[PDB]
Amino acid sequence: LEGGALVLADNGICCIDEFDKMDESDRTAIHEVMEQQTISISKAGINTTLNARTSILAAANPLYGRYNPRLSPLDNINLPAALLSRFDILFLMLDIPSRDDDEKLAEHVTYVHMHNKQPDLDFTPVEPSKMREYIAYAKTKRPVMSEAVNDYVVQAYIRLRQDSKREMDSKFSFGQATPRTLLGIIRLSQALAKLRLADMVDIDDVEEALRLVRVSKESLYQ
Amino acid sequence: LRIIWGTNVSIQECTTNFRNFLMSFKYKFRKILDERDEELYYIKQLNEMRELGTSNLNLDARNLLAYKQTEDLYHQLLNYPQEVISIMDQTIKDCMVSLIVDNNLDYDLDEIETKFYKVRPYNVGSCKGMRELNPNDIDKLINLKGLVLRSTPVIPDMKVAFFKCNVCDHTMAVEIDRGVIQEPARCERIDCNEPNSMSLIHNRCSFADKQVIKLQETPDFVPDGQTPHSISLCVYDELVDSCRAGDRIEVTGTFRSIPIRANSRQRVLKSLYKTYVDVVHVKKVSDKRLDVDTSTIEQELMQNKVDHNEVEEVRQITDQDLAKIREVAAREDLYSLLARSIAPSIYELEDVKKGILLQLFGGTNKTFTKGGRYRGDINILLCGDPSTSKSQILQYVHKITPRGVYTSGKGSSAVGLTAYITRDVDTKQLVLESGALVLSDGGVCCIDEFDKMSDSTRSVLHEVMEQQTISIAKAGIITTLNARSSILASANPIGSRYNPNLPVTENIDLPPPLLSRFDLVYLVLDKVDEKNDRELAKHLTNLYLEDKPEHISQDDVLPVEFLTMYISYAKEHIHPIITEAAKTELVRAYVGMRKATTRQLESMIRLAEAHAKMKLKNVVELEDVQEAVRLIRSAIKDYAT
Ligand SMILES: [Zn+2]
Repeated sequence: LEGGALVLADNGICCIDEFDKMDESDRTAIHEVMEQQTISISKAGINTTLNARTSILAAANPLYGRYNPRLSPLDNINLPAALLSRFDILFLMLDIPSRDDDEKLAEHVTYVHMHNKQPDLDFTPVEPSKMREYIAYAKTKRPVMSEAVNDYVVQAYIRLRQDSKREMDSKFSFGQATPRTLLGIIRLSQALAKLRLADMVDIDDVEEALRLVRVSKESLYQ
Repeated sequence: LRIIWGTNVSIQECTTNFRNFLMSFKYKFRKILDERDEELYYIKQLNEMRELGTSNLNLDARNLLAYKQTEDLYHQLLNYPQEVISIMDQTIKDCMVSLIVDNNLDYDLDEIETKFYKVRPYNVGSCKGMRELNPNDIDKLINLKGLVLRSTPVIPDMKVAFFKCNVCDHTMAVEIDRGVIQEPARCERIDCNEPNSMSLIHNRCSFADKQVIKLQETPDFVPDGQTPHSISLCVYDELVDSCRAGDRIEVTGTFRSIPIRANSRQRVLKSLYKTYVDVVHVKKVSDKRLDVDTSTIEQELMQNKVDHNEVEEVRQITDQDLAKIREVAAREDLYSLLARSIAPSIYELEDVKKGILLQLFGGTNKTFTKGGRYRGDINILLCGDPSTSKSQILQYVHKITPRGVYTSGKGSSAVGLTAYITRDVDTKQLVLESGALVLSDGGVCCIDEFDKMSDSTRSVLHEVMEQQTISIAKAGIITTLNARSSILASANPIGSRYNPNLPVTENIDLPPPLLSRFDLVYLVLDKVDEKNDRELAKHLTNLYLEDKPEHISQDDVLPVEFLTMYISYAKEHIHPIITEAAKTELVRAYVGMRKATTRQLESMIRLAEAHAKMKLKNVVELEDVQEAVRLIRSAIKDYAT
């Protein structure tokens, strides 16, 4: 047996594009993959519970191409929250013109096309060989979390839960924060501790996690 | 000095060492291996076995690892299992006769001398699937753990090469030499000298019994990019009708090799040798999960009894543990302690867990004289907001249940559910393969994303949910089989983020009857509020606070082992017959709840029978109806709308 694109990926990464155009079969498979790291098949000789252990990274576009500022994301987007709940993170990257930012946006694009060398900042991005060496080394640890951060995480979870449920049931509201949201926050704080290369978690990381979580959708209000 | 060519094994020295270890072993492992009353661990088996006339015996590896004078025997039985066991087959009888010397007995000696003996090393060193078996380590005692897919017929083998001389009214006898027969072409020169006049007859000869089993390997670790495989093996006589489809197995054997012919025409072989495995023992049960229904397997029980092969089929009990069980059943906090114990790593979900445990209890298994059958199984459905422990609970149930399969979404079809026909890769012949619906025959069937699954596939379950009997009519196959499996699956809500102010019987994207016929359903709506969220948050963060949740044992949580043994004994030993008092509450509860079909009556009775089975009651009583109706109404949350 040789598996499909997901199976050839394991303890690694996967990429997908135009998710809205995929079939309900793909939706059913990825739904099971995202939360549980197995796969079930009952077609033929194959009756396996195959191990995926894969990381999913999809992308798509709205129903109308450009955003609908007069409709909520929960309606403009085509995917259902019944599945999107498993998506611990979600960004809404839409564009509105502005006189100043596009100046240097065009500057950057023109420079990179003039020559592949990225802007000549006093900075040297490094080879993916070294990046993979670093990520492999950081993957060796398995840090721990204290109670001083646990209680703050619980308080923030309660805050977000109540605020989103009672207040965010309106124009710019997407569903509600979930236990999966809490688990993702915890996992990302663990990743931050791994990057710092310490076997303990500091209170200085949950702040970053929640900051990014609530900044993912800042543009929805402009 | 006595030794074997190219070997470091001694016959008489090994015999003496084996006898010394046998005479001297008293739970040495409880002392050396760990800190954990009794005496002479081994000797009891041999003392008791004599009167029952059995030519079998089991054997561990940890005992040799523990005793002082068996460490070297360890590697010698490892490298040369067949030779060491052939030595042991004589050493065991030597010890038997040297132990009878201290006893006077009635004249049973006519049997032991003519008898034989064999061993079965079962709990041995671990092996990492088949990837580890590079050709350096061939022909050695090995262990594995996998499930069963396909079983083949009986292969006879020439064991007594009879021969018929054409003249001189004489027969002839000759035996096999390392797996070949050399027919003596001559004709017993003395009486007659015809150098090539003899014949062959099959009815006279003796035959051996062999099987071949296709197995699916289920390791504990796999490399980056692994996928399932299939292996073939060979069992031999006295082990037939032991392992088949629908059983998880931990096994032992001996990796080997063999070439195959290039045709049925001449002797030209392949430079590559097809591998295989020859069995030494099969372990049919384990500690981390209960066992098969006892009434479901009565015919096989009696068949094995008659065949005098008694490999384990059901776990055995101890009187002290039975008394402990009766003591634990005395207290009244069982009804919530079981729920707290099923999943200590999750928030309460009290009624969900209680229903899961009642399903594991199962219920009632009655039959009529010829035209009835009513099995213990109540189909269960889940539904509610995502981002909860529904999938975790389902995976837990699949792990803990012995006989079940996992199916996901629309990746399934009627052909791959019921029986389907395929071809073998070696014999090149039309051979079948069992379907996932039948593989779980007795136990659990898990589904997720029950909504998007294809309508074609959703059609089949109508009859499974009723008579537990699938039917097949396709190429060369006409038979109706049995699928006593149970159903336990999740469902997703219509649209997304749910709709509070709408009838939920129409808020699922699923037709009425398919949902109504479910025996019981559970609802996982959100209802966000403190006093139910901060507690959960700490409950789940303290899981990670430790490297592994062993501090979770606080708050009165039982161990898995005693719980499972209690469940198995209760399942196998008690049969609560329906009572009279429960009628006047059951009928009224059903009628009042109709204000949505008669299947909920069957659901309620089958769940009240499981409740009566709990507490070890041999009789139903009125209270079970109360709990059943109250829990049904709470599960559907009648008070809301
Ligand atoms: Zn003759």
